[PDB]
Amino acid sequence: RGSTSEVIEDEKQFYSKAKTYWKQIPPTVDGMLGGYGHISSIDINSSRKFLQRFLREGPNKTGTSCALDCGAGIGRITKRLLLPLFREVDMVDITEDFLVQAKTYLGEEGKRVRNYFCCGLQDFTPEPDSYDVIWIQWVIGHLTDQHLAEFLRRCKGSLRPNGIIVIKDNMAQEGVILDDVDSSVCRDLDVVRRIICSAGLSLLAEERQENLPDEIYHVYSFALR
Amino acid sequence: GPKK
Repeated sequence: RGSTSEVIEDEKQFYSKAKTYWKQIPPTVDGMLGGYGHISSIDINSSRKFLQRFLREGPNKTGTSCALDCGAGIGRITKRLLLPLFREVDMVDITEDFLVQAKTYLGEEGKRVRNYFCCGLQDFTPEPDSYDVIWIQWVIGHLTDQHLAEFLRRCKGSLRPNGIIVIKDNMAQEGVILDDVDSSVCRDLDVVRRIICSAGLSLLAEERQENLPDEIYHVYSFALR
Repeated sequence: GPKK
């Protein structure tokens, strides 16, 4: 199957099951990564290099005023990727326990987190003309094909001039695969690009994550606006 | 996050 439509047979339960799952996950980095905390630094290093291209090299360079971290969890990415590069950061996540723990986890630099939005991305509207970078990592699998497209379109309206959206997530080898543990889907490259491009966003960059463990799904980063 |  090549669409959520076919592999997701109950959309209501697709969302409620995932909400239930994350509600009882420990608010820790090992929880944010399903036992793969040992690749967090490898992940962040590649994300930093991927993003520095847009922040440094002009002439339409991306600003450093504010970033949005979507599906931020306890702030693993906000802490080590976004806060060092952006003056202020907003976080949005559906799990209250993760936003509460993020206050402690982020430490003193967490004071530059402006808003802790508690909302599913399918119901969330980022404020217009607010963000230089919108970072969406390991959460697009929790949205249906349609909701993802519509969320990306709402993100487009919240970008400042020269801003970009970044998606970083697992890719399936073929088709759309449902994970019955956490109630998420994994889509192949063709499906993701189609959802992006057919939603009215331009693909600016695309990069496969190297040096990952052999046993895990491939991971891709996309830059779009 | 990452999956097998």
